[PDB]
Amino acid sequence: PEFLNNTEPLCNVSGFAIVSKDNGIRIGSRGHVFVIREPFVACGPTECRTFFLTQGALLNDKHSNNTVKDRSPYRALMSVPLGSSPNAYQAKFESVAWSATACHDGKKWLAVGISGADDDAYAVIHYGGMPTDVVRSWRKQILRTQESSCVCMNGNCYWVMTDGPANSQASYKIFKSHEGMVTNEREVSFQGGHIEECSCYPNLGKVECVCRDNWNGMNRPILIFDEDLDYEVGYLCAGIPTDTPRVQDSSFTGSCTNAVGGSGTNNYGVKGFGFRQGNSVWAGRTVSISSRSGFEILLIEDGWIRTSKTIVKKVEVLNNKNWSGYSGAFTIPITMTSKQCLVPCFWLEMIRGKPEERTSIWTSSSSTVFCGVSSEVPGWSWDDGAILPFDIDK
Amino acid sequence: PEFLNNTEPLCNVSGFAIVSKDNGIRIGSRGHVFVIREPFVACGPTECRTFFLTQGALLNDKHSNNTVKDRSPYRALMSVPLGSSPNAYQAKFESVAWSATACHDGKKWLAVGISGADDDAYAVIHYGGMPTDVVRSWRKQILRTQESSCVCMNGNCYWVMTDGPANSQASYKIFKSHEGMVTNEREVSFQGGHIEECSCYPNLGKVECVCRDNWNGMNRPILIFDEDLDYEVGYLCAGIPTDTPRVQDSSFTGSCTNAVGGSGTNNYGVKGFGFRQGNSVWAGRTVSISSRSGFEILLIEDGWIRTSKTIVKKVEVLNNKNWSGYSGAFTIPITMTSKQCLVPCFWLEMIRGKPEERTSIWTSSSSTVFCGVSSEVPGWSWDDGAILPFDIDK
Amino acid sequence: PEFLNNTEPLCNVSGFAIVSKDNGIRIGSRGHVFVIREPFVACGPTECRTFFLTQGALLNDKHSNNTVKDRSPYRALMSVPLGSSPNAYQAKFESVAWSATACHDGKKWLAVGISGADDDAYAVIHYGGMPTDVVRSWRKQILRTQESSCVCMNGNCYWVMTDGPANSQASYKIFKSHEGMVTNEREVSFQGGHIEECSCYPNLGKVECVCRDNWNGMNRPILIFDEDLDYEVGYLCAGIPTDTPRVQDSSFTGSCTNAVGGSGTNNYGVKGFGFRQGNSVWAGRTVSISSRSGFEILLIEDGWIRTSKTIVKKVEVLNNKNWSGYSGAFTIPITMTSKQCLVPCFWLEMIRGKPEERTSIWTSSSSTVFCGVSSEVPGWSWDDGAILPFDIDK
Amino acid sequence: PEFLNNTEPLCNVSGFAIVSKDNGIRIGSRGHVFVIREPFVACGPTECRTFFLTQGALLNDKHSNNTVKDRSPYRALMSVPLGSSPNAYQAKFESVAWSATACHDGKKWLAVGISGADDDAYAVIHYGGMPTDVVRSWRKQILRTQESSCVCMNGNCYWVMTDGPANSQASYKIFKSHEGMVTNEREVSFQGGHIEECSCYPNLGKVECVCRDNWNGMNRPILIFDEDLDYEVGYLCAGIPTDTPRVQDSSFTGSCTNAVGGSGTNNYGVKGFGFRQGNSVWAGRTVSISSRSGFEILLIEDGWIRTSKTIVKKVEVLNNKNWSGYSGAFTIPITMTSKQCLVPCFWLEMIRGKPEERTSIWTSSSSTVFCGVSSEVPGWSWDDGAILPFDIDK
Ligand SMILES: *[C@@H]1O[C@H](CO)[C@@H](O[C@@H]2O[C@H](CO)[C@@H](O)[C@H](O)[C@H]2NC(C)=O)[C@H](O)[C@H]1NC(C)=O
Ligand SMILES: *[C@@H]1O[C@H](CO)[C@@H](O[C@@H]2O[C@H](CO)[C@@H](O)[C@H](O)[C@H]2NC(C)=O)[C@H](O)[C@H]1NC(C)=O
Ligand SMILES: *[C@@H]1O[C@H](CO)[C@@H](O[C@@H]2O[C@H](CO)[C@@H](O)[C@H](O)[C@H]2NC(C)=O)[C@H](O)[C@H]1NC(C)=O
Ligand SMILES: *[C@@H]1O[C@H](CO)[C@@H](O[C@@H]2O[C@H](CO)[C@@H](O)[C@H](O)[C@H]2NC(C)=O)[C@H](O)[C@H]1NC(C)=O
Ligand SMILES: CC(=O)N[C@H]1[C@H]([C@H](O)[C@H](O)CO)OC(C(=O)O)=C[C@@H]1NC(=N)N
Ligand SMILES: CC(=O)N[C@H]1[C@H]([C@H](O)[C@H](O)CO)OC(C(=O)O)=C[C@@H]1NC(=N)N
Ligand SMILES: CC(=O)N[C@H]1[C@H]([C@H](O)[C@H](O)CO)OC(C(=O)O)=C[C@@H]1NC(=N)N
Ligand SMILES: CC(=O)N[C@H]1[C@H]([C@H](O)[C@H](O)CO)OC(C(=O)O)=C[C@@H]1NC(=N)N
Ligand SMILES: *[C@@H]1O[C@H](CO)[C@@H](O)[C@H](O)[C@H]1NC(C)=O
Ligand SMILES: *[C@@H]1O[C@H](CO)[C@@H](O)[C@H](O)[C@H]1NC(C)=O
Ligand SMILES: *[C@@H]1O[C@H](CO)[C@@H](O)[C@H](O)[C@H]1NC(C)=O
Ligand SMILES: *[C@@H]1O[C@H](CO)[C@@H](O)[C@H](O)[C@H]1NC(C)=O
Ligand SMILES: [Ca+2]
Ligand SMILES: [Ca+2]
Ligand SMILES: [Ca+2]
Ligand SMILES: [Ca+2]
Repeated sequence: PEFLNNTEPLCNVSGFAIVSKDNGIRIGSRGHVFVIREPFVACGPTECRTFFLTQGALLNDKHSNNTVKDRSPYRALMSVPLGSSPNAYQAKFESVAWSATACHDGKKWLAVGISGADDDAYAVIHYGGMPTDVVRSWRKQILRTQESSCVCMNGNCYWVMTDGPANSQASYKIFKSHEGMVTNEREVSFQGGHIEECSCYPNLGKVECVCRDNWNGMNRPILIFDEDLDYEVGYLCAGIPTDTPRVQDSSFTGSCTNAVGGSGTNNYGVKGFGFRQGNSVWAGRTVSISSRSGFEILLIEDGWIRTSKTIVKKVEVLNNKNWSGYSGAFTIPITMTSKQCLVPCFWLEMIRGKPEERTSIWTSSSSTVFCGVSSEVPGWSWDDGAILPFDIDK
Repeated sequence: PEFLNNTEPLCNVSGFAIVSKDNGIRIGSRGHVFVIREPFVACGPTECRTFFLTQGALLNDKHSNNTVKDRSPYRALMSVPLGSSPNAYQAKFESVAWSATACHDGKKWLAVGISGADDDAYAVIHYGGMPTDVVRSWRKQILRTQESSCVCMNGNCYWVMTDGPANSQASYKIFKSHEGMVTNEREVSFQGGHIEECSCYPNLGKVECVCRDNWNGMNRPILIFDEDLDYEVGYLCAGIPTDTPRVQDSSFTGSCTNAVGGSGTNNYGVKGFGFRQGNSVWAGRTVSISSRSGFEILLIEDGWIRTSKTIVKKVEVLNNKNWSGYSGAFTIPITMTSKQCLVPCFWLEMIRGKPEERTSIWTSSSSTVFCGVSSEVPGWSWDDGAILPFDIDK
Repeated sequence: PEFLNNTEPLCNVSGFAIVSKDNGIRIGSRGHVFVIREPFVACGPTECRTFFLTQGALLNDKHSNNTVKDRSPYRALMSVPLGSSPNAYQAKFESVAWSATACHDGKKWLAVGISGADDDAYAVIHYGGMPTDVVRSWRKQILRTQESSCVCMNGNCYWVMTDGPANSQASYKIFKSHEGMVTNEREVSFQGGHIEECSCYPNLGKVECVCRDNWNGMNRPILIFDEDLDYEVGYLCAGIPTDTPRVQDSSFTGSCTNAVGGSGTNNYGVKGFGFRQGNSVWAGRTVSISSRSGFEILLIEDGWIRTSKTIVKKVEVLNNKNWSGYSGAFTIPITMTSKQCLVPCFWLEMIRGKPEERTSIWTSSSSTVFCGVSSEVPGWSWDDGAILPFDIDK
Repeated sequence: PEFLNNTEPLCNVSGFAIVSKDNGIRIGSRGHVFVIREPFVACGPTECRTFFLTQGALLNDKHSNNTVKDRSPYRALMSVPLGSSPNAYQAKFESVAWSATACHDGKKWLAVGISGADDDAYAVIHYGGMPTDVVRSWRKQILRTQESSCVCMNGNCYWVMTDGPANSQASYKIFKSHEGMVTNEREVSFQGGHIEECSCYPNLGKVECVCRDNWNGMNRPILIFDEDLDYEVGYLCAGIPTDTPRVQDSSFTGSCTNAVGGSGTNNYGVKGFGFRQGNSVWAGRTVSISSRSGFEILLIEDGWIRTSKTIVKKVEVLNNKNWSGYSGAFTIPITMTSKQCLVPCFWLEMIRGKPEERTSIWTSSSSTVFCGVSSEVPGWSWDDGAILPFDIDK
């Protein structure tokens, strides 16, 4: 067992092929499957796993009542092999958590799980299944993190956390760890900007993150940092907005530096992702500009470096008649691919129940996962597929 | 870990002994078992596994409604150890798929799963659990493959795919891969012939396939190819027809070269198998000439090389009062047998529900598996055994 | 991985301590647990496992109806780790079987499973999970075997089979195998005797078996054989009868050579066991002389070599107010104990449902397991504990 | 595989961070989860596991009736990975047991399980899953042990047992074992004292235990011993009482030598724990002085060596509106932490059902687990979270 370098360039890809679909909610109509949300994927040297935040309750059970709620003492980070339902008997316990990130350094799994009261939460860092360190809330206002994979390079693992208001200026920090111990941290200066739920991946030895602005931006913040935690922060340059809510493309003008918002888009957002491709960018977004429905990915020419509106490729993986949700980035290491570059992949959360489906008492999600390939790949619509309401709703 | 040679001759066998029976539908009356169809078996160096296409739903659940349907975004290729039910908690996710093939090269599992729209489907190739390559539909008409084990020899794995009409001339291709990457392909010229759902096995360093003609043939196509993808294509010579539907043996005249059909047998078929035995052949077939009921295997003297009607052995493993379905071939590698030849085995799918059992809202199947041995073995009737209708049907 | 020698002497023990209890039927009131019977235990170098014959159906399901029946195409030999319930999700498939034996040679598991029609059954031998050989019925009358662990010594594994009438002279054979291939067999001459369901264990390089006479004997046959399959056959000498049904001890006179029966005890029996202890013997029996209720084990002074009635120790592990059933012998190898002798252990089957509990539609069993120790150990009553009837019975 | 030294000093810690929460009862509302009580945690070189005593029955099943009862033939010690629910399909069988202790010596798991009649019980010692030795009741009055992790150092494992009256002078013994064999024992002279359910941990090569006095003490006995089983015995000096029931702190005067009781606190207690910190002590207790509700941990200055009332730190992990129960100590070995000291951790049992919740027919518990860290950590209330009554209660 050796540490993964993970210092290779990110692969350039021309399409995204479906890798898995867990069908968790369909299965949970009868099987014993956790109510969850905030799923994500992370890969070790030999296996990829799906992580998720349970509600400490099962689908179609009375304890699934009121699971639209975000935080409780019953939520836990757990994982299953990629493609498995988040079920009661395969789930591996990772951390107590209502917010989390996880990744593998080549030797062991790192899991960071936040629990506790809103005004005094703390992250517990688990390494190889053992609690190694803690990070306390420094602003005492819902300490929270990525809800996707962290990044490990050369034995050091990195992640981003936020503490402070949901709809105004908050505080943003980058963390560095080795074998589960925090070894460095840096506060990111981003006045007028808002960073949450970063989707991060390694690219040529740096960590590149595409995040959620829940304040004044319908464009996505970009945060790039190195091993010293030196950073650049700004917004995805592209003249195509990729948060939700947002306005139609023709009503939007991009910015590399400033949050662009207004027009009824302020004070909300959704976790999402993008992948730099030289000067261009693959960016995901819901099909709807107002709701978490549909999902498509766009290749925007020069979209990483300028306010480009040129869409060279677009692929839809979920049509607008179906519910989506969070999306996030991860990479496949050289040990599984034998390539000289890191393969970019994304996952998609499909939320069922509240608030969009009010005749259900619960909220959960299922997922699809896609990986970049060297050729164009057709889209389709791989929807959650569950038939609501469920038994427990009647 | 080294690649399996798999270049040995196929064993000559005199009988087939039952190896496993999963009783999946009986168990799924109460247990949590996937609705499936198209099961198959493939063996690695140290383990054999049962693969299957789920419907992304469980038996006796409302989501099992309308599962007679062949393709959807919810179907997945999964696997369990040989003999296990295809259940919710042991199932290993392999690929998103409504058509599939899988095999083991000695080092890792290869799984090929087709999903997407009928007019723009694509296969995703998974190797060691990682997506490595894709194959796009080239005729834009239900790209489809074996629904049984592919063949690996000396580190290269091979499979057959079809694209085009179900009931007229289509296009047939052979694929070669190494570590999950397609390295060669060849289109098979077969004018007037139709190839689907090939059952393939290694024999003296070549791949021998017995397939389904869904057009004008009640005899089975035979496709034989080598590492260069050079091939011979034709029909099983035997003057005994082995597709379903077919006519009675006495109304049939064999052909090595031509599809023999008519008499109400055109435009359908069932996946099946055969094993060359020198110049002879073991071939499976349903007992009924018109429906998927019963199952028997026949040793036909010189049936691989001429229009022989001489049946030297016949063994029934399912009587005609019980539902059958697909059947397929696989082999056991030298690493498990210590023999100097590859052991021929077959599996049998037993379909319950629609269309034959109209009082059920669903369709699933269970399996039995048999392996060749050096002596004669008695038959019996190992039927699915489930008592229909089920709870969900009322 | 090397073959277990297993040529050590059997340990002398002064008591039996409980090792496990699976509580399978209690658990199966709600959990997903197979209907079974004929459980047994066998140990490999590093693990002991519980084997069992399922009915291919789960407790509290409609398919459990009529499971008092002994043979069907749906029965399978499966296994779980020692102490686990025989449940739907941990069970490992071993063989299709309505009669079976299994053991471990130090390198791999050997499983022998009999299925097929009563008049043409056959055993399939599985080695390392691969079908290696077959044994056909030679009398065409319910080929059957031990329903307990076989014995492996120096890489060869041995077991006993019977074919012929249940209530008159039948045919008895000993088998020798290496890596799953039958390498020798010997028919046992036993005129006027009847041998079924042998409980066998290694002792100083020979196999010692205590069996069931289902014909004229309420005393148990003893069969001892060596690697050449040379044998001695007779009855347990002790003047204490240990089959069921039997008469009270004071009405019984022992014999080393002859079946002793009559008085309403002919034509039935129950699988049981004994362990030679020098010239003495530990022998199990039901507490009731007429029914399968209660269980006790007796140390009979010189009971292996003469018609002794001297009981030096007696321990009850199940009181006569509770249902018992089959019992069987196995040993723990030196690799788990670091001893210079083989530890004798036994398991006890506790049958619930038909025929004793007529208000239930089903029959299943659970187990307790006990191992010999160097000191006296108190008894108790570890009964099945399920509360009948079950939901499905109403 | 080598034996763990475990001779390092115990770490000094300033706070306790939550490591896991199993949510077992919430999950068991629908999932298949054992009714349990007396959970505990023990760590091997590479994994921590949760152990528990089942009632041989599942939640929400009729067999859960009357599970307030402490002892039966159906109770078993089983384990799951840390954080998992004690469910029917992940549970590993360890021992038949209505009282137990378990630990890992670096090479194998040791499990000690007591079963049998109240007046003639015996412990079976399991090592590497094999029964190795027995300990008989020496006072014939409910032989019983820790219900938490034992301690292994340099290949020897130690635990404490009690036999005799629950509410008057009993007999207390320390045991030493190597590879599952008892190699030494010592009776502890403690006239007027009462020791049960010791929570023990290694500290600088000695075993330090904090126990339950069920007779005349609302203060906790302390037992410290070395490899020769030489011991010191007394009470936790602190002038803060930590048993339940107890009186308010201001009504209590500490003692290092004598049981301090009366005022309605005699003849009961609850399993609990403490950790020496130089001359100080971290000690757990229920928040309520009279009932098993709430849980807090206190750092008492010099509380190990004198009758101090100085509380320097206090952290609540369960508020007094929620049910608690047993608590216990364990340590994390150097192999998981790479530290030079042993990390102190504790678990908390949260009991639901009888006797406090009389509208339920059953009693079970779930757990939370916490580990010491080098900084202060906020508290919260991580309650069981199940909504009673359950289906089976109506
Ligand atoms: C992905 O594509 C980008 C853009 O084409 C590649 O970046 C170029 O790399 C070459 C070779 O070093 C340089 O000469 C160019 O200056 C780069 N262009 C830009 C815009 O950065 C990159 O090499 C590709 N990555 C991989 C892994 O193939
Ligand atoms: C299976 O049987 C076939 C037919 O008997 C065997 O093929 C023969 O092999 C011998 C030895 O090389 C040749 O002399 C013959 O010409 C072959 N006959 C035919 C019809 O091909 C084959 O060897 C057998 N296979 C195995 C593995 O034993
Ligand atoms: C079990 O007990 C028997 C009977 O006491 C032991 O058999 C004796 O072994 C000694 C030593 O070789 C011989 O001198 C005696 O002749 C034997 N007696 C009989 C009746 O066989 C045997 O050694 C013991 N087994 C073990 C493993 O300790
Ligand atoms: C935990 O704290 C205690 C108390 O401060 C430490 O014990 C001291 O150790 C030093 C160094 O050997 C001695 O000089 C003192 O006499 C000790 N004091 C007492 C009260 O025992 C102990 O070293 C600490 N343990 C660890 C692992 O850091
Ligand atoms: C820690 C916390 O509760 N995180 C929130 C998150 C949050 O409200 C926004 O980012 C605003 O700050 O939004 C949402 C969301 O669906 O919008 C889900 C999260 N749920 C959980 N991760 N549990
Ligand atoms: C891809 C596709 O849908 N394949 C079909 C197959 C097909 O219709 C025929 O071969 C004709 O082309 O027939 C049948 C069949 O039962 O006849 C099952 C298959 N179901 C699936 N593999 N899902
Ligand atoms: C193969 C067969 O059916 N074996 C029988 C066995 C048998 O009837 C007697 O030994 C008489 O021959 O008896 C019994 C028994 O409970 O008496 C259970 C067995 N059930 C099974 N092993 N399935
Ligand atoms: C062996 C036995 O039954 N141990 C008891 C224990 C005991 O009654 C007291 O310590 C008094 O002696 O108390 C309690 C308790 O909840 O107070 C649970 C235990 N339950 C079990 N471990 N099963
Ligand atoms: C969910 O909560 C609401 C409000 O308390 C209640 O009316 C409803 O019955 C609950 N559903 C269940 C299944 O408990
Ligand atoms: C299955 O579908 C049919 C037609 O939509 C419907 O009538 C029937 O009730 C469905 N069954 C279930 C269990 O939903
Ligand atoms: C079991 O079989 C009997 C006889 O056929 C029948 O009367 C009874 O209803 C059956 N029970 C179930 C649950 O099917
Ligand atoms: C539990 O036991 C009581 C007393 O015997 C009984 O009244 C009650 O119905 C039982 N509950 C169940 C589910 O059997
Ligand atoms: Ca926004
Ligand atoms: Ca046809
Ligand atoms: Ca008899
Ligand atoms: Ca007390």
